[PDB]
Amino acid sequence: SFELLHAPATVCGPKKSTNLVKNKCVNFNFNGLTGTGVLTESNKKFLPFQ
Amino acid sequence: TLVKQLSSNFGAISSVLNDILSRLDKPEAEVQIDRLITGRLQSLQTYVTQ
Repeated sequence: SFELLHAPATVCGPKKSTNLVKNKCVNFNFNGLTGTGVLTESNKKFLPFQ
Repeated sequence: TLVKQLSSNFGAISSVLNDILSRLDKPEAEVQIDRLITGRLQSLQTYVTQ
């Protein structure tokens, strides 16, 4: 039984990570969160749990 | 309204096309995707008519 939640992954598949590119359009995957766009520093004050 | 409808999930397992495609195989995803296409097309037609 799996919980497909937005919460931090507790179980990950046997996958390898890459480095970040930034300031370029990229196809990204963050813990299963996927999409295409430009990654930049947000300078946003996220709470410690977000 | 037009934008919010994108997250409606019109009977599909998910409102996100990427999550359906990244989770189900072809013959299964096509069904879930078609549900979203019908709902989104109907939502867009409603917008244009108005």
